[PDB]
Amino acid sequence: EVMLVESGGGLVKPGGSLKLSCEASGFSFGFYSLSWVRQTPEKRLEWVATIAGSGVGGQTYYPDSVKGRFTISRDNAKNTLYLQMSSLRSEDTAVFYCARHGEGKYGSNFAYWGQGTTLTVSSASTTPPSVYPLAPGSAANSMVTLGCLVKGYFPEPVTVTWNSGSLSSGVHTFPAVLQSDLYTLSSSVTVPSSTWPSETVTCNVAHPASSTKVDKKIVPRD
Amino acid sequence: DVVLTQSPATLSVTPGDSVSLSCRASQTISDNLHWYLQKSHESPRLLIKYSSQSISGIPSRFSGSGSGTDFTLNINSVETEDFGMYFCQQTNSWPLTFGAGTKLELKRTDAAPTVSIFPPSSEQLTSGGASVVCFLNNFYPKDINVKWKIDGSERQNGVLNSWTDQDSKDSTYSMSSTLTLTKDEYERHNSYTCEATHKTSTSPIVKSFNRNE
Amino acid sequence: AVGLGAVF
Repeated sequence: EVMLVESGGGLVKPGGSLKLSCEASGFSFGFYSLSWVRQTPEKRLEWVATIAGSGVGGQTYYPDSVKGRFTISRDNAKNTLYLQMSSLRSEDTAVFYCARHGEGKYGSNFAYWGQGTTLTVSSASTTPPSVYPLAPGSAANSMVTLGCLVKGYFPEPVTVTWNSGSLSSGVHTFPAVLQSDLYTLSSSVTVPSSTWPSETVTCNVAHPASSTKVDKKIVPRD
Repeated sequence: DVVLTQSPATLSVTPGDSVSLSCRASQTISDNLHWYLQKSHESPRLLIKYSSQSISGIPSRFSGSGSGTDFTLNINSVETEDFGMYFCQQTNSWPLTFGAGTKLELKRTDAAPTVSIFPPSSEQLTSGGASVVCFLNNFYPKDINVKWKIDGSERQNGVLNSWTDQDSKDSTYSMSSTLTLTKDEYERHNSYTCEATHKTSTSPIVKSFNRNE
Repeated sequence: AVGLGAVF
């Protein structure tokens, strides 16, 4: 099996530098051309850099948007592809994929893609979330919907579970919305009315960037 | 640079239908045009290379054609596992460029939303803010309108909405809508309402609470 | 046409 495994992504301030790696296996590494391609938060795919294979000429290629800032290189003995990025920009923020090209005359396409590593470039401050319970109005069915509001955090991601994973069906975690440089998301869970409030329902929120975990038990309002 | 224009941007189809996705190049690119499918939470996957060449492991229902500037990806009898984003990409000249993608979404029977409204938490109020949250869950089709009302009067400012991706189990959509006010404004009014309009009902679904309850 | 295909 062709394996391409990227690493190195992280949160960097603008003007900073970061090196990505892609470890490959399952094919004769040195013969193939390899590229980096990124996917922006808008889901656009953008080619970032290419290094040609051994019978292709070995040269490097870059779009104007990264020329002078990024350097692609390879260590064939290690089966590893590198991307050294410098002078980073907020517009560089993306999931970065390593990709392997094909063979022969009909082989300039991307044939295989990695799993991606995430780069976020921002001058906004890392900010932990506030976690607020969503319980129905005191005056409000066989099923009850509860939730948690996770407000004012940066950067993405946060993860939300319910009762440490024992409530899995009936959960919706909504995509975060950005405003004034902070994210807010919500999560809903729907359970039988006989299970709440007689049994506890807790949202477990994790924000790794700020080393934060919050457990918020949802209690009925007065 | 070669600009690739993909049409349509989004398309909903019932499994078993057939589709034709268009990719048009701003200048001629011979047959140097490739197609990828990216499913949710996954990396892109090569479907067709050099306009029409098949890829081992890809089902025969995928077919490509075209040369010059106008290219087509046919999917004949779309299967559940085929829904996702379809990108084209050219290798005729540097820089390598991609189309913006066609999102193929699954058409199913209509489903009305389950609507729930939630008051600000006392925790949030201690911080000077007040968010009122409305969940509109498991509906189809995706088009829906939410109107917020305070004491029965429409409010447009301070609303933020978020839609989920199409559900992997039941192919419905869900939306969350949050109205954020100051605590002092929140406490100057009585009732808060979210009104959902959806093609499944002539009348909107109304959910409210008030602060005298 | 950019000619990136592997040759052996």
